[PDB]
Amino acid sequence: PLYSSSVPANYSDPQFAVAVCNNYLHENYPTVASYQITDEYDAYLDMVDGTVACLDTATFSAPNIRSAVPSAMQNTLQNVLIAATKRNCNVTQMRELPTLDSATFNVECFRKYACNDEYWEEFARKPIRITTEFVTAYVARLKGPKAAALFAKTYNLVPLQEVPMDRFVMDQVIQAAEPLATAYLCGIHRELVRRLTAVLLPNIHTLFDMSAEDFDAIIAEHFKQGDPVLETDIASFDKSQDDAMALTGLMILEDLGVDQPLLDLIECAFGEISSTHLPTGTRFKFGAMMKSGMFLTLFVNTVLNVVIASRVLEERLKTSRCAAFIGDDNIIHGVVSDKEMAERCATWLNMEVKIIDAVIGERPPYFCGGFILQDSVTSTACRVADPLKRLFKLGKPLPADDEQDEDRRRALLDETKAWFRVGITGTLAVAVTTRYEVDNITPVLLALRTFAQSKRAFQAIRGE
Ligand SMILES: [Mg+2]
Repeated sequence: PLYSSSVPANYSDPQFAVAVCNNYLHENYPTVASYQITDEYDAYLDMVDGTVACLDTATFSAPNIRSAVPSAMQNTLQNVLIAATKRNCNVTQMRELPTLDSATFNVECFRKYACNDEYWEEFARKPIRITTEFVTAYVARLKGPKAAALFAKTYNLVPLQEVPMDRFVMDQVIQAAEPLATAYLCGIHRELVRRLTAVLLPNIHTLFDMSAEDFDAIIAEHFKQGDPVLETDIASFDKSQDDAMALTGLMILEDLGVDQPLLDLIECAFGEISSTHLPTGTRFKFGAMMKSGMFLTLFVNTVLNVVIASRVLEERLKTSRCAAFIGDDNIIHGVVSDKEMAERCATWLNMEVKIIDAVIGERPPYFCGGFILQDSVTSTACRVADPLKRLFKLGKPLPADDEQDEDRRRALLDETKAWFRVGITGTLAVAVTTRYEVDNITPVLLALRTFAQSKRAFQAIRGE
């Protein structure tokens, strides 16, 4: 090997190197984004036990749906912003027209089979704008009612008036108004959840604001013994290899009121935390700007989940008694796959999305790391967390944290209460054996309940 002479050069101060690295990642967002963003997402999802339990905002959107399946998030928001730049510029159609035709057809299927047409005109003439009242109530929910008074008087906020954009973005960049920007983008997610709920048909449910019991009420009413349940597994399908998926989410976001001034605010805010790469610290800071992007990513992922179901199922989704969506997980009641349905899923995404047929009682439907089982005493269907996935998750080595250990124990205590319902334990062990081809899980249910009983017993999981 013949190498040319290597002569390196450096800056006079390490702080100049820190700023250069942060400025580079800031200047090249959203073209590239560090995988530490999605890695911080995964660390937060795994900590709070799944997507539905990842609701800890000041104002959201009785425990939540807790899943032990490890998270593998992808920066869907970054790809949406990339599609916004390729659309604002690049008027030259470099075969982005077939991407445009595909995304247009996706929005067509989404509207035809999953939506009403009542609110599209209102959202077009009234884009999403966050008012002074929300951002003041947002800070009041965190730092007290008085700190919200200083919040409004510091940034000169007028009551019952939309927060002017010139207060936190100019020349863009967040101009030292970090708590105002974070407050604004928390209201965008709240309005996006409210507006999506308004357009979706009543038989189509998104699990943003839904407790475990409130979701069980929907399951108990619509899911009976012998009822077929369809499932579209999209977890293995990467959205980045479809520019139409990112363009589809962008169009639906725009259809909901995310106009160009809003996208510029979103791209500017999330290009700023990409400039918080260095210094790293010892652990993820788990900030509110990080959470806002996770929820926006989760929102777009959930919408694209409904889109995929709308195009594949067509009228079968519209006539379904009950269809639930959150993240990439979904169940659709009373639909059995056919040849024309499996073909549409094949010629569209190849063999990247599968169709799973399940029945209440014999082939247990799976949803958010849990089984849809029917109680053998009340004959009412419900969702029961996967005990095998919980056992796998409990093997993760963790540093000592007495507060988080109590949260993990109380979360396991709640899961064991559902496992030992006298009408659940039998059919649960049948479901685990049916799904995983393993031996009877009941002795593990016994052992897991031992750990959850007391704080002293939970210590045996970590040991000494
Ligand atoms: Mg549109």
